[PDB]
Amino acid sequence: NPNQQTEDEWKFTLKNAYINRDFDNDALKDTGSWSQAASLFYKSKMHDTPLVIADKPITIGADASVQYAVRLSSDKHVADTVLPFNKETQSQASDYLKYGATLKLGYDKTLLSVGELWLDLPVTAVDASRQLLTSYWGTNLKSQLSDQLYAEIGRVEKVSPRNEEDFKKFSFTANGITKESDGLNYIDLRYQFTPSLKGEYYFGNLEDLYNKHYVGLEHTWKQPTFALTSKFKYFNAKDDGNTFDIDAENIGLLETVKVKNHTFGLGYQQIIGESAYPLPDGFLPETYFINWNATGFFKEDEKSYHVMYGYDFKDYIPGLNAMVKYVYGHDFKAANGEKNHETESNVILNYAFQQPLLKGFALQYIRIDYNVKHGNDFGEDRLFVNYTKKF
Ligand SMILES: CCCCCCCCOCCOCCOCCOCCO
Ligand SMILES: [Ca+2]
Ligand SMILES: [Ca+2]
Repeated sequence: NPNQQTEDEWKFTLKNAYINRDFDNDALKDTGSWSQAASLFYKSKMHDTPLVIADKPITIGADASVQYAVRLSSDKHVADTVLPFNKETQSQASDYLKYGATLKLGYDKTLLSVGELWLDLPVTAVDASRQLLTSYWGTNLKSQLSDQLYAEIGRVEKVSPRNEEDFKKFSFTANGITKESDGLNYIDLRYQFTPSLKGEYYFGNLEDLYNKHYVGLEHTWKQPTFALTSKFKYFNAKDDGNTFDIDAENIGLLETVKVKNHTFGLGYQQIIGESAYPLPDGFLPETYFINWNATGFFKEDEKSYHVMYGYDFKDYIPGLNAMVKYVYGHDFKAANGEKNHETESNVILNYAFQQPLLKGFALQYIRIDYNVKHGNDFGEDRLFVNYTKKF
């Protein structure tokens, strides 16, 4: 619950990150970097003030963060989407620094936060896919209004993307023209219908860009020998006032089964309307899609078919797991108006080291292969050496 932290929590991390996107076509330029980062995250316990109102204290705390990465590879003079890029000089940054702080005020099962926010929502999610992590600046209010109903409202004025140093306004870009928003006003509601069924409704008013509705329902069927996870997801995006002609729905179904150490998933997604499904500038991923991945399958009219196989190797090699995903998308058009289709495969290998000497170290390798009938084919490698210590 939201006003419930009794102890300070610190997190120290290290990340050595190699990302390489290689276009099949020789005419295009390969992107990426090699970087080393160090970071520290602090979250205070909630402290009892001397004001008690109906047997509950008013509470105060604070949070703060700092993240720092150095580029190690040589300058490719093209954007990678990992580290900042100076577009004028055409230079990848040689290093970048993020920091933030947050004021907290709590009462009973409510927590008001002002400053840096780590959001885990539609539009504003966790983005840990590259080097440093996206955060947000604004005010929000969270409450466990009952055993079954959780609510949260907020106004988010600024975003600091994963590859940038500063907090800036949200924006949307089309046809090489950029417009900014004064803010995102949102509500998110999470209802536990039964032990096996829950739902989420979200509404986001991204001022002067677009308004977004999301309904998510998730059911978990537990059996003696397997567990089946069913998800239905509905998104609706429409422009706020005018400027863009955003007109899109994204409907999705995912079914995932865990048996002993195996995982198998199938999904389907469809985009409907007169536009592609929109994402804000600055690579903000939509993590509540059934399968957020490298390319997204969110193009206008696009239907996609998703398959997933996973093995957790704890019985042969502890700390090792692997996951393979394959998506095919069709019924969208290229820019020339020609019928298009595309595929994306992912391979994800995780190894957490088990020797006590090496506690908190892990390795991760990610392989992406994208292909498209009209467009640019590529292969991407991502290799991470991670260290995490929690105290
Ligand atoms: C196959 C395409 C269907 C599209 C229709 C959308 C609705 C899907 O909602 C899934 C909800 O399933 C929950 C079933 O209720 C069981 C309640 O819990 C059982 C024991 O507590
Ligand atoms: Ca190449
Ligand atoms: Ca191609």
